[PDB]
Amino acid sequence: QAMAITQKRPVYLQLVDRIKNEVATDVLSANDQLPSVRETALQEKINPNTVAKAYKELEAQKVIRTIPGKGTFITGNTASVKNSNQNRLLADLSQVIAELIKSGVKGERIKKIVNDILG
Amino acid sequence: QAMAITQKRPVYLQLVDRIKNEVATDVLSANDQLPSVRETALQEKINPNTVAKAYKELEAQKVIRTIPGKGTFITGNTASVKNSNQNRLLADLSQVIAELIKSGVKGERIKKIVNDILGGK
Ligand SMILES: [Ca+2]
Repeated sequence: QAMAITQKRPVYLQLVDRIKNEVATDVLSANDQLPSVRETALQEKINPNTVAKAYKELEAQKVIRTIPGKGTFITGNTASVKNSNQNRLLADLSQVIAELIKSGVKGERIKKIVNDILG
Repeated sequence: QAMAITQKRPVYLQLVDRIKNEVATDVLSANDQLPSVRETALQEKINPNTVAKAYKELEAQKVIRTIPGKGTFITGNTASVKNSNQNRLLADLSQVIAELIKSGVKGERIKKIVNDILGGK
Protein backbone atom coordinates (compact mmCIF):
# COMPACT_ATOMS: atom_id res chain seq x y z
CA GLN A 1 0.00 0.00 0.00
CA ALA A 2 3.02 2.38 0.25
CA MET A 3 3.11 4.92 -2.60
CA ALA A 4 4.84 4.08 -5.87
CA ILE A 5 7.84 6.29 -6.55
CA THR A 6 8.48 7.33 -10.16
CA GLN A 7 12.14 7.06 -11.12
CA LYS A 8 14.23 9.02 -13.64
CA ARG A 9 13.19 8.12 -17.19
CA PRO A 10 16.30 6.32 -18.52
CA VAL A 11 18.42 8.74 -20.53
CA TYR A 12 18.34 6.42 -23.57
CA LEU A 13 14.53 6.55 -23.58
CA GLN A 14 14.61 10.34 -23.30
CA LEU A 15 16.69 10.41 -26.50
CA VAL A 16 14.32 7.92 -28.17
CA ASP A 17 11.52 10.32 -27.18
CA ARG A 18 13.36 13.34 -28.65
CA ILE A 19 14.17 11.74 -32.00
CA LYS A 20 10.68 10.27 -32.24
CA ASN A 21 9.05 13.64 -31.61
CA GLU A 22 11.35 15.36 -33.99
CA VAL A 23 10.20 12.85 -36.64
CA ALA A 24 6.53 13.44 -35.68
CA THR A 25 6.93 17.24 -35.91
CA ASP A 26 9.05 17.13 -39.18
CA VAL A 27 12.20 18.50 -37.69
CA LEU A 28 13.45 15.11 -39.02
CA SER A 29 11.97 13.93 -42.32
CA ALA A 30 11.66 10.52 -43.90
CA ASN A 31 15.02 9.15 -45.06
CA ASP A 32 17.02 11.98 -43.51
CA GLN A 33 20.49 10.88 -42.39
CA LEU A 34 20.68 10.82 -38.66
CA PRO A 35 24.02 11.60 -37.03
CA SER A 36 26.24 8.73 -35.93
CA VAL A 37 26.27 7.36 -32.38
CA ARG A 38 29.56 9.28 -31.96
CA GLU A 39 28.15 12.60 -33.29
CA THR A 40 25.00 12.25 -31.20
CA ALA A 41 27.00 11.35 -28.07
CA LEU A 42 29.23 14.40 -28.77
CA GLN A 43 26.37 16.85 -29.52
CA GLU A 44 24.12 15.72 -26.67
CA LYS A 45 26.80 14.93 -24.07
CA ILE A 46 25.44 11.36 -23.63
CA ASN A 47 27.66 8.21 -23.25
CA PRO A 48 27.87 6.48 -26.70
CA ASN A 49 26.60 3.23 -25.18
CA THR A 50 23.43 5.04 -24.11
CA VAL A 51 23.14 6.56 -27.63
CA ALA A 52 23.60 3.07 -29.15
CA LYS A 53 20.95 1.78 -26.78
CA ALA A 54 18.69 4.62 -27.93
CA TYR A 55 19.34 3.86 -31.63
CA LYS A 56 18.66 0.17 -31.10
CA GLU A 57 15.35 0.96 -29.40
CA LEU A 58 14.41 3.45 -32.18
CA GLU A 59 15.21 0.80 -34.76
CA ALA A 60 13.05 -1.83 -32.92
CA GLN A 61 10.19 0.69 -33.02
CA LYS A 62 10.97 1.29 -36.75
CA VAL A 63 11.76 4.96 -36.36
CA ILE A 64 15.22 4.54 -37.85
CA ARG A 65 17.24 2.11 -39.95
CA THR A 66 20.87 1.48 -40.79
CA ILE A 67 22.29 0.99 -44.28
CA PRO A 68 25.64 -0.91 -44.31
CA GLY A 69 28.40 1.57 -45.14
CA LYS A 70 26.00 4.54 -45.39
CA GLY A 71 24.88 5.16 -41.78
CA THR A 72 21.59 5.67 -39.93
CA PHE A 73 18.46 7.15 -41.48
CA ILE A 74 14.96 8.16 -40.41
CA THR A 75 12.57 5.47 -41.66
CA GLY A 76 10.53 5.98 -44.81
CA ASN A 77 7.57 4.70 -42.77
CA THR A 78 7.17 8.11 -41.18
CA ALA A 79 3.33 8.33 -41.25
CA SER A 80 3.31 5.32 -38.91
CA VAL A 81 5.58 7.21 -36.45
CA LYS A 82 3.28 10.26 -36.47
CA ASN A 83 0.19 8.07 -35.75
CA SER A 84 1.89 6.32 -32.87
CA ASN A 85 2.82 9.81 -31.56
CA GLN A 86 -0.76 11.06 -31.75
CA ASN A 87 -1.76 7.93 -29.85
CA ARG A 88 0.64 8.71 -27.02
CA LEU A 89 -0.91 12.19 -26.97
CA LEU A 90 -4.49 10.93 -27.16
CA ALA A 91 -3.78 8.65 -24.23
CA ASP A 92 -2.61 11.76 -22.32
CA LEU A 93 -5.68 13.72 -23.42
CA SER A 94 -7.85 10.88 -22.14
CA GLN A 95 -6.05 10.76 -18.80
CA VAL A 96 -6.18 14.55 -18.07
CA ILE A 97 -9.89 14.65 -18.90
CA ALA A 98 -10.50 11.65 -16.62
CA GLU A 99 -8.63 13.37 -13.78
CA LEU A 100 -10.56 16.58 -14.41
CA ILE A 101 -13.99 14.94 -14.19
CA LYS A 102 -12.62 13.15 -11.11
CA SER A 103 -11.57 16.56 -9.70
CA GLY A 104 -15.25 17.55 -9.87
CA VAL A 105 -15.24 19.26 -13.31
CA LYS A 106 -18.40 18.19 -15.20
CA GLY A 107 -18.08 17.00 -18.80
CA GLU A 108 -20.30 19.67 -20.30
CA ARG A 109 -17.88 22.29 -18.87
CA ILE A 110 -14.81 20.40 -20.09
CA LYS A 111 -16.52 20.67 -23.52
CA LYS A 112 -16.89 24.45 -23.10
CA ILE A 113 -13.31 24.86 -21.85
CA VAL A 114 -11.90 22.80 -24.69
CA ASN A 115 -13.89 24.87 -27.20
CA ASP A 116 -12.40 28.06 -25.65
CA ILE A 117 -8.88 26.57 -25.73
CA LEU A 118 -9.39 25.78 -29.46
CA GLY A 119 -10.99 29.13 -30.51
CA GLN B 1 22.48 23.12 -27.06
CA ALA B 2 22.66 19.54 -25.66
CA MET B 3 19.10 18.29 -24.96
CA ALA B 4 17.75 18.88 -21.44
CA ILE B 5 17.79 15.70 -19.31
CA THR B 6 14.84 15.34 -16.90
CA GLN B 7 15.90 13.97 -13.49
CA LYS B 8 13.88 11.96 -10.95
CA ARG B 9 11.22 14.09 -9.29
CA PRO B 10 12.62 14.31 -5.71
CA VAL B 11 10.71 11.98 -3.40
CA TYR B 12 9.67 14.85 -1.05
CA LEU B 13 7.83 16.55 -3.96
CA GLN B 14 6.22 13.32 -5.07
CA LEU B 15 4.79 13.11 -1.54
CA VAL B 16 3.83 16.81 -1.61
CA ASP B 17 2.00 15.97 -4.88
CA ARG B 18 0.36 12.91 -3.39
CA ILE B 19 -1.03 14.73 -0.38
CA LYS B 20 -2.36 17.73 -2.35
CA ASN B 21 -4.22 15.40 -4.66
CA GLU B 22 -5.84 13.61 -1.70
CA VAL B 23 -6.90 17.01 -0.45
CA ALA B 24 -8.00 18.04 -3.93
CA THR B 25 -10.11 14.84 -4.21
CA ASP B 26 -11.54 14.85 -0.62
CA VAL B 27 -9.53 11.77 0.48
CA LEU B 28 -8.17 14.13 3.13
CA SER B 29 -10.70 16.74 4.28
CA ALA B 30 -10.37 20.26 5.66
CA ASN B 31 -8.78 20.27 9.13
CA ASP B 32 -8.12 16.48 9.10
CA GLN B 33 -5.21 15.63 11.33
CA LEU B 34 -2.20 14.27 9.44
CA PRO B 35 -0.01 11.45 10.85
CA SER B 36 3.37 12.34 12.37
CA VAL B 37 6.44 12.52 10.15
CA ARG B 38 7.33 9.08 11.56
CA GLU B 39 3.90 7.59 10.76
CA THR B 40 3.92 8.98 7.24
CA ALA B 41 7.48 7.68 6.76
CA LEU B 42 6.13 4.20 7.75
CA GLN B 43 3.01 4.50 5.56
CA GLU B 44 4.98 5.58 2.44
CA LYS B 45 8.23 3.72 3.23
CA ILE B 46 10.29 6.94 2.96
CA ASN B 47 13.12 8.45 5.00
CA PRO B 48 11.61 10.49 7.89
CA ASN B 49 13.75 13.52 6.77
CA THR B 50 12.24 13.33 3.31
CA VAL B 51 8.74 13.33 4.80
CA ALA B 52 9.80 16.31 6.95
CA LYS B 53 10.81 18.19 3.76
CA ALA B 54 7.43 17.29 2.23
CA TYR B 55 5.52 18.58 5.27
CA LYS B 56 7.55 21.78 5.29
CA GLU B 57 6.67 22.42 1.58
CA LEU B 58 3.00 21.47 1.92
CA GLU B 59 2.95 24.13 4.66
CA ALA B 60 4.61 26.82 2.43
CA GLN B 61 1.86 26.13 -0.13
CA LYS B 62 -0.71 26.52 2.69
CA VAL B 63 -1.98 22.93 2.10
CA ILE B 64 -1.31 21.92 5.71
CA ARG B 65 -0.75 23.78 9.02
CA THR B 66 1.45 22.66 11.97
CA ILE B 67 -0.16 24.04 15.15
CA PRO B 68 2.44 23.63 18.02
CA GLY B 69 1.93 20.91 20.64
CA LYS B 70 -1.30 19.73 18.90
CA GLY B 71 -0.43 18.35 15.45
CA THR B 72 -0.26 18.86 11.68
CA PHE B 73 -3.58 19.35 9.98
CA ILE B 74 -4.95 19.80 6.50
CA THR B 75 -5.74 23.51 5.85
CA GLY B 76 -9.26 24.87 6.34
CA ASN B 77 -8.70 26.41 2.89
CA THR B 78 -9.28 23.30 0.82
CA ALA B 79 -11.51 25.00 -1.85
CA SER B 80 -8.40 27.09 -2.67
CA VAL B 81 -6.35 23.94 -3.11
CA LYS B 82 -9.11 22.32 -5.24
CA ASN B 83 -9.05 25.38 -7.50
CA SER B 84 -5.24 25.37 -8.01
CA ASN B 85 -5.25 21.61 -8.55
CA GLN B 86 -7.85 22.19 -11.31
CA ASN B 87 -5.67 24.90 -12.80
CA ARG B 88 -2.76 22.50 -12.98
CA LEU B 89 -4.90 19.97 -14.86
CA LEU B 90 -6.26 22.76 -17.05
CA ALA B 91 -2.67 23.76 -17.91
CA ASP B 92 -1.91 20.11 -18.72
CA LEU B 93 -5.13 20.14 -20.81
CA SER B 94 -4.13 23.09 -23.08
CA GLN B 95 -0.59 21.65 -23.23
CA VAL B 96 -1.83 18.29 -24.68
CA ILE B 97 -4.26 20.07 -27.10
CA ALA B 98 -1.43 22.44 -28.13
CA GLU B 99 0.80 19.48 -28.88
CA LEU B 100 -1.95 17.58 -30.81
CA ILE B 101 -2.50 20.64 -32.99
CA LYS B 102 1.25 20.75 -33.65
CA SER B 103 1.26 17.01 -34.52
CA GLY B 104 -1.09 18.11 -37.34
CA VAL B 105 -4.49 17.20 -35.79
CA LYS B 106 -7.14 19.78 -36.71
CA GLY B 107 -8.91 21.48 -33.81
CA GLU B 108 -12.34 20.54 -35.16
CA ARG B 109 -11.22 16.87 -34.88
CA ILE B 110 -9.89 17.36 -31.33
CA LYS B 111 -13.35 18.71 -30.55
CA LYS B 112 -14.98 15.44 -31.78
CA ILE B 113 -12.41 13.36 -29.92
CA VAL B 114 -13.16 15.13 -26.64
CA ASN B 115 -16.89 14.48 -27.12
CA ASP B 116 -16.19 10.80 -27.72
CA ILE B 117 -13.96 10.57 -24.63
CA LEU B 118 -16.68 12.40 -22.62
CA GLY B 119 -19.61 10.31 -23.90
CA GLY B 120 -18.42 7.43 -21.69
CA LYS B 121 -20.23 6.03 -18.63
CA1 LIG C 1 31.65 8.38 -36.86
